[PDB]
Amino acid sequence: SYPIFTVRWVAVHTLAVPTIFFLGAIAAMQFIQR
Amino acid sequence: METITYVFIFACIIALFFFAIFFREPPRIT
Amino acid sequence: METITYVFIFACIIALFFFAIFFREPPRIT
Amino acid sequence: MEPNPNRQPVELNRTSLYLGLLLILVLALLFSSYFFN
Amino acid sequence: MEPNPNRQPVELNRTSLYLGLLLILVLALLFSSYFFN
Amino acid sequence: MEVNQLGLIATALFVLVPSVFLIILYVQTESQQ
Amino acid sequence: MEVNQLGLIATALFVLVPSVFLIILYVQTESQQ
Amino acid sequence: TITPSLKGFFIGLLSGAVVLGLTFAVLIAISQIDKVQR
Amino acid sequence: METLKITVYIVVTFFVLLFVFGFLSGDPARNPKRKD
Amino acid sequence: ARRTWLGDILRPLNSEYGKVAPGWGTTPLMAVFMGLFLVFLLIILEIYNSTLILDGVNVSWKA
Amino acid sequence: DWRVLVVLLPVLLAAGWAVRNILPYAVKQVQKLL
Amino acid sequence: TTGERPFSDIITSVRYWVIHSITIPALFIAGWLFVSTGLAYDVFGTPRPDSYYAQEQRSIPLVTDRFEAKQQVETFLEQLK
Amino acid sequence: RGWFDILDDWLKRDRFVFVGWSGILLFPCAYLALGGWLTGTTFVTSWYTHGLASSYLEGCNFLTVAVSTPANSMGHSLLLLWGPEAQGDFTRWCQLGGLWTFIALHGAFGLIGFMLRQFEIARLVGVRPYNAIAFSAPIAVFVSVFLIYPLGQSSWFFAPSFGVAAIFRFLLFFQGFHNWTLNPFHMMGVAGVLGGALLCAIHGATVENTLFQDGEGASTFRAFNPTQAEETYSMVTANRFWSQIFGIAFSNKRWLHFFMLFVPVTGLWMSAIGVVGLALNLRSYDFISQEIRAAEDPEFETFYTKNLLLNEGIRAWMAPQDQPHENFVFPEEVLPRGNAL
Amino acid sequence: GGRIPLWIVATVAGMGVIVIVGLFFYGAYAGLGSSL
Amino acid sequence: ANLWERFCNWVTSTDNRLYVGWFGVIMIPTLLAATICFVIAFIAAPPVDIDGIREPVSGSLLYGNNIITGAVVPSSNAIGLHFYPIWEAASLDEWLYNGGPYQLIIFHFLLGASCYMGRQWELSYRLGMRPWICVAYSAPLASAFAVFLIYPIGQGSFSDGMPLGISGTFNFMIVFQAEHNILMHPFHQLGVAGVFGGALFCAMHGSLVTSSLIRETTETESANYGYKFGQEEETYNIVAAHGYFGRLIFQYASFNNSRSLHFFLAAWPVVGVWFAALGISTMAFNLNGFNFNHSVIDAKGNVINTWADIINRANLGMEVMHERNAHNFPLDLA
Ligand code: CLA
Ligand code: CLA
Ligand SMILES: CC(C)=CCC/C(C)=C/CC/C(C)=C/CC/C(C)=C/CC/C(C)=C/CC/C(C)=C/CC/C(C)=C/CC/C(C)=C/CC/C(C)=C/CC1=CC(=O)C(C)=C(C)C1=O
Ligand SMILES: CC(C)=CCC/C(C)=C/CC/C(C)=C/CC/C(C)=C/CC/C(C)=C/CC/C(C)=C/CC/C(C)=C/CC/C(C)=C/CC/C(C)=C/CC1=CC(=O)C(C)=C(C)C1=O
Ligand SMILES: CCCCCCCCCCCCCCCC(=O)OC[C@H](COP(=O)(O)OC[C@@H](O)CO)OC(=O)CCCCCCCCCCCCCCC
Ligand SMILES: CC1=C(/C=C/C(C)=C/C=C/C(C)=C/C=C/C=C(C)/C=C/C=C(C)/C=C/C2=C(C)CCCC2(C)C)C(C)(C)CCC1
Ligand SMILES: CCCCCCCCCCCCO[C@@H]1O[C@H](CO)[C@@H](O[C@H]2O[C@H](CO)[C@@H](O)[C@H](O)[C@H]2O)[C@H](O)[C@H]1O
Ligand SMILES: CCCCCCCCCCCCO[C@@H]1O[C@H](CO)[C@@H](O[C@H]2O[C@H](CO)[C@@H](O)[C@H](O)[C@H]2O)[C@H](O)[C@H]1O
Ligand SMILES: CCCCCCCCCCCCO[C@@H]1O[C@H](CO)[C@@H](O[C@H]2O[C@H](CO)[C@@H](O)[C@H](O)[C@H]2O)[C@H](O)[C@H]1O
Ligand code: OEX
Ligand SMILES: [Cl-]
Ligand SMILES: [Cl-]
Ligand SMILES: [Fe+2]
Ligand SMILES: [Mg+2]
Repeated sequence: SYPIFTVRWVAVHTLAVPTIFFLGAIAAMQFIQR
Repeated sequence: METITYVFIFACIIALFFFAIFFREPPRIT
Repeated sequence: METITYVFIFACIIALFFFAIFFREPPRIT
Repeated sequence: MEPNPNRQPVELNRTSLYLGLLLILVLALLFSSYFFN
Repeated sequence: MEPNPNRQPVELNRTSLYLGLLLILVLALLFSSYFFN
Repeated sequence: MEVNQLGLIATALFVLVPSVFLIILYVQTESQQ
Repeated sequence: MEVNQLGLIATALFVLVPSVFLIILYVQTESQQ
Repeated sequence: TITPSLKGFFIGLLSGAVVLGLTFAVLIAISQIDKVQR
Repeated sequence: METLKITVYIVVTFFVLLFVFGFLSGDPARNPKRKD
Repeated sequence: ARRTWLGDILRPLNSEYGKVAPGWGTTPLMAVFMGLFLVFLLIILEIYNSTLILDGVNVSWKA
Repeated sequence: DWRVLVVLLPVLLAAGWAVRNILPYAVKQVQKLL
Repeated sequence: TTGERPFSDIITSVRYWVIHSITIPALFIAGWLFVSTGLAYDVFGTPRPDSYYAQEQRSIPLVTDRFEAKQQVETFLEQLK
Repeated sequence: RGWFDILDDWLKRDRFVFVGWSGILLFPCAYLALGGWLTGTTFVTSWYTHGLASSYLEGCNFLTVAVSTPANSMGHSLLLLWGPEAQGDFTRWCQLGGLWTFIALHGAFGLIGFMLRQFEIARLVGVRPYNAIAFSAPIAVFVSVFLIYPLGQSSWFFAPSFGVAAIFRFLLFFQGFHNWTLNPFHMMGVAGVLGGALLCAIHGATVENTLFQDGEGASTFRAFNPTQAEETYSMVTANRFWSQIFGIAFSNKRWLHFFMLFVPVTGLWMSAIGVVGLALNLRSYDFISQEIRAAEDPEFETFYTKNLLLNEGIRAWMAPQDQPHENFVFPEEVLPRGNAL
Repeated sequence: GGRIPLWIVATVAGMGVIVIVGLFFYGAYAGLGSSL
Repeated sequence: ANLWERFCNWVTSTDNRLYVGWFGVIMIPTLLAATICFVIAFIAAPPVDIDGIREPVSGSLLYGNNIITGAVVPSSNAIGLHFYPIWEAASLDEWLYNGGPYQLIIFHFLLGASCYMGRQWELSYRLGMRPWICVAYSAPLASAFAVFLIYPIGQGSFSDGMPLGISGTFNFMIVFQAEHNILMHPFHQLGVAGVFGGALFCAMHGSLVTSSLIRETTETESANYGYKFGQEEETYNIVAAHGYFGRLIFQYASFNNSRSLHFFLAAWPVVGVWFAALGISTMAFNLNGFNFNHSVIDAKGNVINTWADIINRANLGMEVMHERNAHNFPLDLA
């Protein structure tokens, strides 16, 4: 009854998709040694 | 500053003449 | 003259405090 | 000549006088050191 | 407190303004040389 | 010229102080009913 | 102290000029009916 | 002539026009499909 | 200096005494609602 | 109001207050000129900035 | 560069999986809007 | 109240979490691999811990020429081998 | 009802995130500014522009990451990706500090988009546009600090780098080089910020402590209804409290809330003007009459002459690494130091 | 609609936030940026 | 009614133009003593050997200073935390050389300002108000205790307290950064978020209320005349303001409760400034800001500088230059 893709959906995913990508990247960085 | 002062006061006097002649309270016959 | 100036302005501020507190426009319930 | 109808009275209440004099005197207290240098 | 009944309005007409400003400015024109010395 | 160092402020206040006294009194006269 | 020779008049006019502007406007307000 | 920065200018001008043109074409197209009910 | 010390001690004691005896003078009752 | 000789001459130049052209008018032409003006300003900005470097255009006191 | 496939491999397999579960409901949203 | 589905209704539904228990770990693992494969260094030009200096270099490879800056960095990078 | 009016219909739909015409400018510019900052602080070095590590990928934490300014040899170059420095190479563009100008320019046009959004929504809902007017103060600060300040200086290098410690360095640079605390425009900014924080605290506490009992709960938030015509707190009681505690008190709620606009907005605008002077090194650095006296009287000491010794320490100790394009070699014997330390 | 209770969602999401930030503080003492 | 009952009725009287009260019987003489001694010492005090090294700093206007450079100078480092009233000195000349006025002013002020806080509770009690305005004032009061008392106690000397002057304030700040790296301390950062946030929310609440004022006036008058003191209706439309601000961001980021809004206006600056006060007060015991000097190291072991190392270079320059004659040994331990 509600739609699924709105402007709000886009606004959420433009933030959340890169955020989860960056958090995975920053987590991997904690294991680098010099 | 002295010359500026004397000319300033002089210019204010001349301005006062202008207002006293052209912007006077109009004499009214009553 | 500097010290006189700074104290003068300070004394005028303190005088202003006096009038702003004791001679304020009285808040009126209407 | 007929009066100008666009004229309006001007006001400045006492609180505005106190506020403005506070502003002028404090600005002078601030800037006077720099004016004297 | 009841108002003070001795209060009176003050006036200074335009001619008195012009006369006084003439007096102040001419006195300043006269004395400024002596103030500068 | 080596003039009095206080002469400028003495002149400026000699004008401005009684001039503004007259301006105050004149303008409050015009604003009366 | 060797202060700016114009500093006193600059301060005195910085106070007096807008202060008297407010005094003029306030007093003509009180004299209104 | 056409210096390399003049070519860089024309690339920056075209890339901006493409970003503006695609966005306004998308915004117009969605506006025409999902109109208001009056 | 001793005379200043005795003056200031007397003055400080006087004001502390007013604060303590004053707050002991039925302070909870001095309010606009429950004047018990 | 006071008619004057100069006022009656200047009269047609202050007679069409509120007169508009219907609808969008010359707005699309205006937007074209604004676009060209924006591009012109970007050109002269990037010449002064050394981002756009043209042959025969040495942006320096040496000229 | 083999790594651009590796980094995009979970991003691809997530989108196609998310659009697998949402396709019966993404079509119905497109239909009532059309 | 603007017509979209409430966030409390979405994140509590099973269908959200069927989709997102894959998409959320996939994006996290993709970010992890962007670092762990070393691609982030190559995309961004960030020095690895052994590529700030040459072996006896104490000097920082500071860019000093505006229009040859791209060439200076490249020269600074060829100085690391 | 042409295509424009149909587009204007869609942009102003009541949705979860309002778009509007301003959203065409605001949303991409703000997202690229934010996304550019998060990208640079996660992955991008400052090794070639400053000789600094500045990303999480290098080992920095949240306090030490920054998107750093370009090298001083860039000048005031726009550092466009397609410009003559990077020449289209994204990797080289990142290494040249091209992300800094990316963030500063998208951030600038994003802020323009935000004030347009404030104007657009205020016009649509029918309110006065004072929120857009108050936002001119953060715009004046961003423009003066991140744009006008480096434009007056040698290059973008001396603008703040987008980062926590990088901003702290900028504060310390302005002390040691500009003596920025001595500047009356900064002092007016400090009074506006601390006055606005005072006004925020004092107004919120006064309302919350002059509330009318409008319900039986001891947690009093429920006793407000958003549609009530009546005031939820007693202006008369608030006025009497402050008149007796402090001497003065607000009696006009409209003037009170205007004054809450005015104070921090005027303060930030005043601080912007002082930074515009510092763009040209027009500092309030010294008091000449104190310098004449101190130079001839070696017993004359004030806190002002003490602060200048600190300023001289800051400059000589920080300049070789903070300005590595100058190639400063200050031998240890030239360094100003006190005894022992 | 409402199949997983929102307090369960908030608790698991709040704990994963703690775990990830906790890893970030761990990485302050190991590897790059740890001064060792 | 005896005289004590008549006196207590006057002291706690709600009809006095300024409320006295029991906290006021302490607040009034102490603040008057602190103010009078401040104005005199700011105008006319002789120089003060603040660092205990026979190197007196001129603080007063009569001895060279202006408004910006003037200060009442903190008491001598030779005194330390020792209580130095006038009667401890052998003469007023000795008291003035050793920075006697500073101790008199700050002790009277902190006592008086504490009683100002109690006076704020007291009047709210007498007026039937809720009592927590004084909790909001505890934020600046704690900050004053932090810089005038708590920081001297931890460092062992009132010579390290904040001077009573504009340039002396800046001297206190720069030296504090040199020794404690306060910018890198999260309690000062929370403090900054308090005052920046407080100024933001002040401007935000001011603009939103001004934006939603109900039309009651014509164009030729100030809108403030649309509000009458003590009127019962609210003077702005909070639903319109929420409708604006809930569309500027999104709906659930905006307050529709004015009580929740005004509590947030109280709570944000106060908690932040509380944290700023605890910043100074715990850096008083030398738990300093974050030190990341030489934290990033390459594969060989080369220090890779960060912005934190640049901060350290500035801190070193402040450190080596401050109190340039006062240190005989290589560590500045207090
Ligand atoms: C509203 C959205 C918006 C705005 C205002 C900006 C603004 C900017 N961007 Mg950003 N950008 C955006 C969205 C936006 N961007 C998006 C969505 C992306 C992702 C694709 C980017 C990705 C991006 C990158 C990678 C870079 C920028 C850069 C810039 C700056 C320079 C742009 C330029 O000079 O082009 C000029 C183009 C125009 C002004 C368009 C002109 C339109 C006219 C009126 C019509 C005429 C065009 C004409 C017909 C073309 C014919 C070509 C022919 C003659 C050869 C500028 C501040 C640069 C930067 O940040 O510098 C550090 C840069 O490197 N942007
Ligand atoms: C009593 C302490 C005190 C106080 C209260 C201030 C107050 C101020 N300082 Mg000063 N400062 C001080 C001491 C103090 N200072 C000392 C001792 C020094 C050393 C000399 C300095 C050095 C200093 C410098 C160098 C500067 C200041 C500036 C300022 C002004 C900053 C205004 C602002 O909020 O900008 C904050 C920034 C903005 C308002 C720009 C817009 C920000 C946008 C809107 C944010 C958008 C965020 C976005 C949505 C996403 C964020 C994502 C997030 C995750 C990061 C303010 C007046 C600045 C100034 O004067 O500016 C003109 C400035 O450059 N100060
Ligand atoms: C010779 C001698 C001895 C010299 C003196 C020595 C000396 C060092 C002097 C100090 C010099 C000095 C003061 C310099 C500082 C100057 C300075 C930096 C100037 C700033 C000037 C300037 C224009 C700044 C721009 C920013 C700006 C406008 C700031 C204004 C800040 C300001 C005044 C804020 C208000 C603070 C204040 C205490 C307000 C309280 C208001 C109040 C009564 C609220 C109570 C209240 C709350 C309610 O909620 C309700 C409902 C009601 C009803 C109510 O009442
Ligand atoms: C070229 C191209 C591609 C263009 C396409 C553009 C396009 C059309 C896209 C649309 C799709 C879309 C939206 C994309 C998303 C893009 C994207 C994610 C953008 C990133 C933007 C971004 C940087 C985010 C914005 C950040 C932001 C502002 C968040 C902060 C929110 C915020 C501060 C919340 C906390 C609020 C808080 C509690 C403060 C209260 C303040 C306060 C005290 C106010 C006082 C107050 C409050 C009241 O409440 C009322 C009542 C009154 C009285 C009152 O005093
Ligand atoms: C509820 C009132 C409380 C007072 C609110 C004031 C303090 C609010 C604190 C800040 C917000 C905290 C989160 C709210 C907490 C809260 O109250 O939640 C309630 C709120 C809505 O909940 P539901 O969606 O379940 O409810 C919808 C209702 O219709 C119920 O049927 O949740 C959110 O809005 C989720 C936020 C996701 C955010 C998505 C954002 C997408 C990006 C948008 C950014 C663009 C805008 C920028 C413009 C430039
Ligand atoms: C630049 C650029 C670009 C763009 C990009 C972007 C747009 C990106 C984005 C990105 C992003 C968008 C990212 C994100 C990130 C995120 C993150 C990184 C997060 C983190 C988080 C956290 C860590 C959290 C924390 C916290 C807080 C904050 C508060 C509360 C508490 C806690 C702890 C939870 C392009 C390509 C166009 C072009 C070229 C250049
Ligand atoms: C060194 C700085 C000196 C700066 C000098 C400042 C000049 C300021 C000029 C202010 C002049 C105000 O000008 C004066 O306004 C008042 C009302 O405001 C007018 O007064 C008018 O309205 C009032 C009120 O309705 C009536 O009572 C009155 O009968 C009518 O004349 C005066 O007729 C006009 O002369
Ligand atoms: C640097 C030098 C500065 C010198 C400052 C000069 C100060 C001069 C003070 C003049 C004060 C005049 O004071 C003002 O007088 C007017 C009339 O005159 C009074 O006005 C009163 O009478 C008038 C006329 O009947 C009524 O319209 C009005 O309603 C009533 O209040 C004001 O209520 C009073 O406030
Ligand atoms: C620090 C030195 C003193 C230490 C005191 C420790 C012992 C305390 C007991 C001393 C006596 C306190 O006793 C207190 O005295 C006062 C002073 O008259 C009494 O009398 C009071 O009556 C009422 C109290 O409702 C007040 O309105 C009135 O002004 C006052 O006279 C109080 O009702 C009594 O409670
Ligand atoms: O006194 Mn004042 O400042 Ca606290 O550290 Mn030690 O001592 Mn001195 O040196 Mn650094
Ligand atoms: Cl020092
Ligand atoms: Cl020592
Ligand atoms: Fe309010
Ligand atoms: Mg690590």
